[PDB]
Amino acid sequence: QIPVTPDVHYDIEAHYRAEVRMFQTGQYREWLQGMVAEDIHYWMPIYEQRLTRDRRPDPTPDDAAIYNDDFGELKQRVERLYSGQVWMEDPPSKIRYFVSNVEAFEAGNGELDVLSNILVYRNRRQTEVTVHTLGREDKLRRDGNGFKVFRRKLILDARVTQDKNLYFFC
Amino acid sequence: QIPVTPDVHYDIEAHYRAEVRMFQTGQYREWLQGMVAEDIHYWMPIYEQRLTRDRRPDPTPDDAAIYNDDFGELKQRVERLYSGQVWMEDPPSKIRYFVSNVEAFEAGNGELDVLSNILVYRNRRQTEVTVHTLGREDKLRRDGNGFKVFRRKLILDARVTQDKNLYFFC
Amino acid sequence: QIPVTPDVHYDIEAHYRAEVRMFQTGQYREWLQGMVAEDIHYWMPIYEQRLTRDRRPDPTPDDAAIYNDDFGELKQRVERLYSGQVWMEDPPSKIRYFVSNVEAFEAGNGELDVLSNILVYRNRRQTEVTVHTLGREDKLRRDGNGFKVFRRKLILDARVTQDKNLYFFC
Amino acid sequence: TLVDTVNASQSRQVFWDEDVYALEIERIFSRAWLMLGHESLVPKPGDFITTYMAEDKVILSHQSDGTFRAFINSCSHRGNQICHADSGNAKAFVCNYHGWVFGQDGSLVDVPLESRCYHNSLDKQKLAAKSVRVETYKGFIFGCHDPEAPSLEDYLGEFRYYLDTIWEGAGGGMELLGPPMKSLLQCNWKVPAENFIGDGYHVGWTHAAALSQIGGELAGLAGNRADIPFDDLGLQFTTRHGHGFGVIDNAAAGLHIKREGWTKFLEDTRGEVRRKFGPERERLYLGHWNCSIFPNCSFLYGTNTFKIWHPRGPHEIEVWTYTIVPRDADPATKSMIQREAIRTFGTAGTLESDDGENMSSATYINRGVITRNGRMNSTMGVGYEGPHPVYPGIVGISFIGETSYRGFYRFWKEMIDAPDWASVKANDDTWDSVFPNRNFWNEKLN
Amino acid sequence: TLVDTVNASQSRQVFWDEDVYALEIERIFSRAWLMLGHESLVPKPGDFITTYMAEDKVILSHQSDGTFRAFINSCSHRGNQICHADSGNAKAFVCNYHGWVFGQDGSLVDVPLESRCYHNSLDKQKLAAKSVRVETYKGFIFGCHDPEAPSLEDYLGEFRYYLDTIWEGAGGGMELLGPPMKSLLQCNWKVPAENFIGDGYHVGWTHAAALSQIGGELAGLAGNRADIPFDDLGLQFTTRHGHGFGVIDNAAAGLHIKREGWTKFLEDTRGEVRRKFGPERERLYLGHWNCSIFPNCSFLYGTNTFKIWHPRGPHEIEVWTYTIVPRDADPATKSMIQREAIRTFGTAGTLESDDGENMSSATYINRGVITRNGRMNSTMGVGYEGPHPVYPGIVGISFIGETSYRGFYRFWKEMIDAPDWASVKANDDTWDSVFPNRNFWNEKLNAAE
Amino acid sequence: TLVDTVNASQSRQVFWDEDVYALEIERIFSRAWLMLGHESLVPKPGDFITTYMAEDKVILSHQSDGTFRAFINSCSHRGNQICHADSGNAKAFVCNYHGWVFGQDGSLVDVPLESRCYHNSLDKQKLAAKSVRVETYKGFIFGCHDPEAPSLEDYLGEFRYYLDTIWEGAGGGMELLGPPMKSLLQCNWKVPAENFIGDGYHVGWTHAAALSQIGGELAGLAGNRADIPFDDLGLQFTTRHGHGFGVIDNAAAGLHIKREGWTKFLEDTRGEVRRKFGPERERLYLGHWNCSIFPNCSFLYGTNTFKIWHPRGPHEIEVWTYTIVPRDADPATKSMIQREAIRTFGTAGTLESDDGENMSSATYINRGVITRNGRMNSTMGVGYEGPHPVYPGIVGISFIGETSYRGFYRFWKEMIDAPDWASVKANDDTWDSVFPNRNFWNEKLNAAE
Ligand code: FES
Ligand code: FES
Ligand code: FES
Ligand SMILES: [Fe+3]
Ligand SMILES: [Fe+3]
Ligand SMILES: [Fe+3]
Repeated sequence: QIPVTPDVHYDIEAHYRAEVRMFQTGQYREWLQGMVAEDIHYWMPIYEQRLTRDRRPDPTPDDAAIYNDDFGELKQRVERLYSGQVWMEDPPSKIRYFVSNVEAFEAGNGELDVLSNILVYRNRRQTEVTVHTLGREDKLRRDGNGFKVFRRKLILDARVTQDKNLYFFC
Repeated sequence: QIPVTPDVHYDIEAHYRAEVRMFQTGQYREWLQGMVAEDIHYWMPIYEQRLTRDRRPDPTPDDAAIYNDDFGELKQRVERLYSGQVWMEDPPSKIRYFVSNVEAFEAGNGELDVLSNILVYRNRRQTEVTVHTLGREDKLRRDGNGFKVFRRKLILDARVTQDKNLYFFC
Repeated sequence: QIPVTPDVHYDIEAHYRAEVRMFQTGQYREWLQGMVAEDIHYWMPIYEQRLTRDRRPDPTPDDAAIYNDDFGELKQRVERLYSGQVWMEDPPSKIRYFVSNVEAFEAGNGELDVLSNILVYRNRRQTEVTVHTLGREDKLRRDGNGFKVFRRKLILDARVTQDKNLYFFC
Repeated sequence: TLVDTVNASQSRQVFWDEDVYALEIERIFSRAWLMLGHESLVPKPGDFITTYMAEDKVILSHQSDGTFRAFINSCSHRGNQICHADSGNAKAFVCNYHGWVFGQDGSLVDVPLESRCYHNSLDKQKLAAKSVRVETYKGFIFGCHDPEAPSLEDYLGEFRYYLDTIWEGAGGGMELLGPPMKSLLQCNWKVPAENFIGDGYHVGWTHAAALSQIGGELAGLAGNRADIPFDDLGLQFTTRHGHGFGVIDNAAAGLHIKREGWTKFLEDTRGEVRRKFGPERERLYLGHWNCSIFPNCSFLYGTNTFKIWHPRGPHEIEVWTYTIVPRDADPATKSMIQREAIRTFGTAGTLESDDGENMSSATYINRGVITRNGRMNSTMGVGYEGPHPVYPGIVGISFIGETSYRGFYRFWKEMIDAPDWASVKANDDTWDSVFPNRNFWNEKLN
Repeated sequence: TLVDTVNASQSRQVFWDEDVYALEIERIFSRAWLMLGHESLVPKPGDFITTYMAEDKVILSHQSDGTFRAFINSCSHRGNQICHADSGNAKAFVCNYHGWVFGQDGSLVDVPLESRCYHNSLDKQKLAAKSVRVETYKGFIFGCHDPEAPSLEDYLGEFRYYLDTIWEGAGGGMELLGPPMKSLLQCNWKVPAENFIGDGYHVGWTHAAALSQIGGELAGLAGNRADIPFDDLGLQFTTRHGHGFGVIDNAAAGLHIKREGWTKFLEDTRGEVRRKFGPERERLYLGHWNCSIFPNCSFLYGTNTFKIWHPRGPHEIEVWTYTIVPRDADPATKSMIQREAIRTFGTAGTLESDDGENMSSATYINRGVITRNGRMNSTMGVGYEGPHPVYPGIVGISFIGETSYRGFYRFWKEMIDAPDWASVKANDDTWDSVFPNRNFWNEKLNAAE
Repeated sequence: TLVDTVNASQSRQVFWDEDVYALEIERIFSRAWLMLGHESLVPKPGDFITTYMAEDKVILSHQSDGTFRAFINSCSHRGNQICHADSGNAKAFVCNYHGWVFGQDGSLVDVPLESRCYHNSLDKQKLAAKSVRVETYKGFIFGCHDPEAPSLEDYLGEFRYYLDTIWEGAGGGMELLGPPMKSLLQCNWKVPAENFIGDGYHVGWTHAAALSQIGGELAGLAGNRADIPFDDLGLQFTTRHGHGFGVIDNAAAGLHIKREGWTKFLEDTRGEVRRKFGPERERLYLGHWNCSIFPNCSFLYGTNTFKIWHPRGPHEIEVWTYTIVPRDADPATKSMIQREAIRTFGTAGTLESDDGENMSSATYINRGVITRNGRMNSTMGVGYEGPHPVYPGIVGISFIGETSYRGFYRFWKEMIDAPDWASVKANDDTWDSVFPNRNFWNEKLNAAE
């Protein structure tokens, strides 16, 4: 897989910066419409801790996952953070994303394979603070308005989640 | 609402990196002289936790703020760190900044509206560590071939600050 | 004192992103071969807390350091993660790097002086999480269509390390 | 008084106090049967999982001989954790510090340099990793530290009447799908245990948004409006050893959006349940259950999430979430149930995500001295319950009700007061004297 | 002993020990009047704030009827925190676990499904959120958990003589400006309490660089050198219920750089203060105060920062910082006072930022067994203090001294030692025996002029 | 029983229980001599370091007459830590809160405004920072809090026979190089202590990888092969006050890859060691030691890492790691030893990084009540040990054995059971009765040769 040119790199980073702004400002409908393809698979597998001698395969979409969603399932998830009226989210919890190490590769047929590191800082109420780190593996399509994601795989670094929930998008 | 060219974006990123390095190396006088406009308003509001139903307006500069400074007031703050003998800062505490999600927009008259995520890692003495996240909203103007900030609004993520102080610049 | 051009800047960032990828995926041999020069000095000094009035010089390579290695000694370190069943690393622990504020300067003889901020998040077993922040000061030279590091100085922000070990590369 | 069974209230200290917690560890967790997993998690010989019994790490292993055994996951040399893997297949486990080798039942089977350095003087028979008693009920695997405990069969007791409906059902019963989600939640273990055993009340309030979105059957619950005859719509149950649940009739698949296979499965098997277990239990088979098995296992039957609340002191838990599915369901039906159960009740659950603060706030509010010396009320439906002519145990008239809270805290008190199992067993015939309305159902059903 | 009132020392255990802290919660925080806020924070019917009494969360509400009430922020069903808003306007508060509804006084006013599911068989009278006794003084609102406690006015006692100078003043008194800054600090609550009650001594040492930078009146203090006749420059005061403060003469606005409106207001109003309260209290009205109200509220009158030190166990606090301003000041003055007060003493304060290690180190050094079995000294100026012919309580000769430490710890000891309020009241007339120099002020003043 | 010396087992409670830890603080850390450093760390008049004695912070200072003193790093005013610097040179230390000035021995020598504000009435001689007894052995510096403790020489006791081999050696002895690495490790302080005192057994299992890569002498330990006569290859030693070590013959520089200077230094000095101390000690001089000095100091002689395990409660330590080097080695040799020592055993050590989980898991596994009411076995080699005709104390036949564990826990039990030093001393004649095989070495050595 050939690394993208610096100008393509730029556009990919710009796209991810705008995606993060949508998340941070609660513009989830606009994100689904403008940034996510209708054939999306949005996937966060549960990885167990295994001995190195263990030859079992890595998790597939048929196995346990925290997220394993199509476009309609994402639309469903997004609406919770509208309308609430969800009392834990009155007022909305705060979230801030630090995306780093974006590397893209041309994948044929106009598509891109993109890796990135994500740090997510969350605050709510008076003193509640939680932090998550993840890898992201995307496939992006070019379209008439930039890029849309059609496959997103999120790899959590922590086996045991030190938070009340993982109810945020990446 | 016009996003900047890649060449302008690069210059802004370069400006912010140089600003961070001034903060990290204690060159506060250089920062103030070269990177801050004499018409600066430096502002970090106090945001209370309110119910969504609450219809009171957001904080303005007439309300409680942790910072609410003009240039002369920043100069005063600077000199405590730059010249004072403050025993907690013998030797200087350590600070490291991670600036992410820089998005700039051409405003009128050569001015820029610039948005930024900031993660601040602080260490002192033997085992003390504190960590802050915030949003930054700047108005910059070109100061060829660099920039100077003339409005800076800093949005703290945490309601209750888990640190001795917030005596650092962003 | 000459900062690099934007194109050279991009190339240094892309080099660093590839480096990070190699660390995160355990490709240490490939790193040593392709990204590290044979005249490398890889150095992580121990900085003590001293009063400002102290006039003693900064640590040199003849003083205590956590790392103080030539290429052969780096090779030795790299194999511990290969040529050994190390039971703490069965399976390997997870590490994720957030590199920011990369600033590069043309240093003479075609060599580059490069500053960067590093945030390193590590997870292992069920609930273990440790976090490190460092400054990195490199001298790089051009090698083919990329770079190799020939001097790396790592400046830890914490006096007392809050982790079992510092057995990771930067 | 920590629990008042007469007036149905509890001290706030039960969610907060360190000494109360220590007594729980002694008199509940070191005495009771605790959920370890299911045969489906360790299906082949040599298969194991690592898990917890309260704060003790244990290894559960499918033995070469087909039995299931468990042991404390701590080396008999210097104490190190024997195995760190979540799951795998192992003929032996080796401690990583010095290489002592443990068998599938925790026996010390070999030590490096046994002849050379120990001079064959090491008495390996006395150095087994501590065994834990293991018993199975319909494929579900429980452990117990107390050799005086009743059989698992007797600990479930009359609760088996109910569990047989679903864990036998049309004949295939149910199983667990892993790997589990694992998360820390800063609450006492009893807050979620009581929420799942009996908290129909909260559903329409806390989850009003989720129910309005999902639409369909359960949607009516949203807002807890006064005009609905909830008592025409379900029941609540409690038993001698604290186990209980509420049921919403005809709502098993109510929170699933894609449910064709699960809905069809129930349609296809309900007739066999009617035959084997009677119409009274066919009713349950088609209902949605919120259930806790005393002390710290809970599940939703219908939505099909399955949870163990592992205590980490009085103010934290580690929550493990599996999916529970019928064994005889087609693989695709099992996968769809798993996706819907995780989307509603997993770590990013559209419903579960709503509950975190409910649980932690009920706990941590008691940081204040004036606050924790207050009490909590669980009197909802008191007197609208009693022995039933068909259903064993004690039955309340609605899934919105606190019958099962009352049974839970009654048995919690009984256990905390009893110095041993013999004392508990002494009370077997009189346990339900605190439900004074003995003619309620006869008079009501007439 | 924990506190030696004869020789003016304290055990280091008072900053560290868990059982001592537990006795404080029971015998001070569960007993005393604690600062909840001010009418200005809850000014209109229905207006509420959430706050702390020690480690208990409380709601304070301006009732439809114009009175103020408070209650524990914990639902009577399963205990859930009722309200998470910092402030607002509400006729009711709804517990969001199951929807129990609580009135502005904490009454249980609605229970969802009461008929259907409770069968109207819930006694809502026994299920009010727990009430907190509230009384007010000059708009400042306090709470108390002990029904045997004296009135707030008797609890302030002779300290009202001082407070009336500034909380009535020319007629308009003072009020609080929020929202508050909130921050955690890893220290015992008493370290900041004592620092504000009486620590003139640290100012010239710790804040030397801030003082020398500002220049002006207070800048003379920088460095703590012998040059200055400090005692000519101010006084220190302590009272029966531990309340105390230091005053620097004619220095009220000395730390404000932009201070036109504030200085003008003092000049404009000092006359009426002289007429009402006399020359001796006009002196105080123009002075800079560093004050603590026993146990855990503090303020600087002049600089105008106002602090509550909410304990979180013995080795942490949550500090809430408000601004205190005269009600009758112009809005532009009020906003300027707020800016100056926050720039000096807020979370990024140019002075306050100097003190955080002074507070935490004094606490956490006691991790060591040998260390904590030591003691602390507060003997500065002992015997240069006593009852005074004009000013009530006990007066010491300088803002640099420890009269107010001694007063603070004496009362702390009295309360910690007392099984009930009756036993405290039983020593109202002999509290100040530990200050033996009865004719100190007679002799000082006679011999003077 | 917490320690069974008859059957050589211990309760897991010793790694976990908070009340056991409190007893250790009282009966071990406040009783014994603890390692502070070495003259080389404070080599000139005025030089100082900050360090710990268990959880107490101390200052160690080289006085003007070349003696050393130490004192608790806490101000006698309000308790503030006096000095925050790791090291430096100071004729006085000034507390940052109010500026009280402490001398090199912790005496309170000056206070700001002593005349003006204290009226010269502060009794400064009663307000010294608390002294700690300081004694030195061959340049190594120890402290003790217990007035009744025996001399440092008597506490080392028969262990000095061993230490003189290397801390005198050919005449130059050894010194420490700093600054130290400092890290937190979530383990009980005893797990590393025992690991270093006697755990030859883990080396070939845990460090097999590191060993295979280094090659040479110690590489043959990898995988712990049953065909090797380990007892031909070393010995293990324990002594009356808990100190012990294992020795691997002829392997001093075995983990060093660049070792020309160190290997030549040993070759050039062994002759004089044989002369002074006998071939029995020349053997030790050329060997690799793993050593603990009771309670919480450990070192590897040969690899030359030197560790102090400072407790932070029963479930945490702060590890300080120095390099130990011969004084008479060339500067180039000392530098090379430090690089090799750090590369194997520092915070990023190629060996040390393997051991963290072994330390922490043995501790935290005891979070579970059923687990912590279990026991730990240390029976390896029992009965293959006894008094020796040449070597003092109790000697075991292999560096792979638990002789030194048994000695360590025997002394721990003795200290914990003893209300004072007088009770300990009363066991001096019968301390080793728990090693029943009294004729083991006489039969063995006679059947040999
Ligand atoms: S601790 Fe398990 S083999 Fe030694
Ligand atoms: S906990 Fe408040 S309504 Fe149930
Ligand atoms: S605390 Fe040290 S001088 Fe006051
Ligand atoms: Fe729920
Ligand atoms: Fe101060
Ligand atoms: Fe080791």
